[PDB]
Amino acid sequence: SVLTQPPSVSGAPGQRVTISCTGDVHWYQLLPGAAPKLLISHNTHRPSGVPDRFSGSKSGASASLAITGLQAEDEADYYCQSHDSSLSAVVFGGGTKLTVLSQPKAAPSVTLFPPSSEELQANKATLVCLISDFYPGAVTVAWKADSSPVKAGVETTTPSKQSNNKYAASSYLSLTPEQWKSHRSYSCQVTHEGSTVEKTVAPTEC
Amino acid sequence: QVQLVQSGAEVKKPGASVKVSCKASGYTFTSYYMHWVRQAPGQGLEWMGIINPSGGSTSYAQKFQGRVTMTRDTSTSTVYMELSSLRSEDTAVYYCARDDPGGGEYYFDYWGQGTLVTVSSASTKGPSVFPLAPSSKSTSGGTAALGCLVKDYFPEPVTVSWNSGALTSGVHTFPAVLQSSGLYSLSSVVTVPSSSLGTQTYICNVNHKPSNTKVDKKVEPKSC
Ligand SMILES: [Ca+2]
Repeated sequence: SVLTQPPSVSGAPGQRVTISCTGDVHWYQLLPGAAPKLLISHNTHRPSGVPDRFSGSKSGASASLAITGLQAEDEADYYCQSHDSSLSAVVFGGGTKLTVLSQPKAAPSVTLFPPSSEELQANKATLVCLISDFYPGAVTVAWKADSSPVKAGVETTTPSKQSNNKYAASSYLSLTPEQWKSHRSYSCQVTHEGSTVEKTVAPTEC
Repeated sequence: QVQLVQSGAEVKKPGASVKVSCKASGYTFTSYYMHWVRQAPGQGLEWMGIINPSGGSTSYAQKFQGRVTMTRDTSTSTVYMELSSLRSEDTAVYYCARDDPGGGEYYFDYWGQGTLVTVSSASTKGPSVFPLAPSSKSTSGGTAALGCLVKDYFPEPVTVSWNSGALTSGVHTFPAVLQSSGLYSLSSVVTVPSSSLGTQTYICNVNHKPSNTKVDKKVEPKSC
């Protein structure tokens, strides 16, 4: 009825990685700018055209997609899929993003922008947290009003590749002009590979 | 060749309906089942249902029961998917996907290119272009980050350049977010030398063609 796969798996070039799907299981590769493609069907069958570095297996309720001699080009979303005959329905796993670690760790630089004078004239305020020059391309963003977590008015982009091949991300906190003046300070907290980088901004004082 | 061509991107108000087409060529149309599968921007693949083009019988997924209608036209080799009473959670790329009837096991061999359906209360609206005043990126490295917030626009897309295309080094323009208001917002940032602030002028050129909005916004350094 439900297929469970981890949201994130990583490995270095030339190494072997596995992606587990726990519930016949079919595997699809999703590369950007292309249709989903079948890599493995019926647990173990590799269709003609699929490189031999991909293989599938199943023991009990646990299906596994393996990639040997991992390539940077294998970076993609991988989806497991079943036919639930009791409900006569197709069931998908949540997807696994495969990261291929092709350069060393680089910590993000975080820059927090206050709302502009122009936005405040329009009776609005947005805080912009710019996150740049990080690898790998995964961060968690948490916003703070003084010390307390902000649970609403937050929009965050999925990391995008910069022209230098490191990653960037952006986060936005929407608030009222009074809220910007009510609190002493607001904070953007960024978590990357266990490490936290925090920046704070306050209304300009002259 | 086997080819599946889907209809163009669509913009819809909540409560409305959408009809997406899937034109099949290069095989005997009635001999293969057609599925529909969606993917929301922040989610995985989601099965919607199946149609057998020979006879037109359908089986839909539980969550779309009473909301989705699948039809086919044999003479044009086209499969249709209609989704009614649309909500913001229906914002997704919709795929048609072919399935070989041999075996009984549902799995997909050939897909359409996908159709983006955006469900939003918003009508056409130009962005406000707010400056993101230069702030220290690295004081040792002597870099500053500055940008423009391209806020509250509909629909996609928007174009951003810097200094009319003269500045490309250290420019990063982010993908848009679709906010809870149903309006898009994006940012464009530039990493510049700190020493260029106050001598070199920085202007973001914002173009939103659907709303005839062209804005050239100078990003001035912070000063009391
Ligand atoms: Ca089949």
